[PDB]
Amino acid sequence: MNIFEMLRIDEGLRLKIYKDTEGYYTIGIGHLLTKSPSLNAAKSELDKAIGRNCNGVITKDEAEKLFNQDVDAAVRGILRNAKLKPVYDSLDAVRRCAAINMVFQMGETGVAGFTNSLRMLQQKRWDEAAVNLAKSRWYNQTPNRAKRVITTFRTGTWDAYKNL
Ligand SMILES: Cc1ccc(I)cc1
Ligand SMILES: [Ca+2]
Repeated sequence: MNIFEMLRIDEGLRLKIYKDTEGYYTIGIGHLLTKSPSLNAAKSELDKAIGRNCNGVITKDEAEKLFNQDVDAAVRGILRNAKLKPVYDSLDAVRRCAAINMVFQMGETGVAGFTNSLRMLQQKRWDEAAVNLAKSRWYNQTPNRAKRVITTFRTGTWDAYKNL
């Protein structure tokens, strides 16, 4: 597929504010609104993001536009990061999608502990990288999604997403 199809499978689509797997207010195709426990704070973030008063509900077009912005922000964060860019540029197109997927889910700060995984990926030691990537809170907390992403890094194919 492509990064949009991959993340749409992993994140789903919901048009009303929901909570992600960590309990944080989210909307659309996995768009984090806030880590605050305040629903009103999440609603304010939503209105700011969409540019109108939504009271917690968006259209599919709005969800898809937010998603495009979020994917682009993940790519640009990789390209501006001196640690991530060299690894990203060493990867083929399918594995670059796996990298964007992780940055979309965890952000640049969430991936900061993956330094050894990043080195193994740049060295193209795929099985070793796959084992190392699984030794993570990420894998333990979202194992099905992590297994799909790890299989993508291990094989360089879309097999985990076609199988699903
Ligand atoms: C975990 C991870 C972070 C950034 C890249 I580029 C690849 C893998
Ligand atoms: Ca999961």
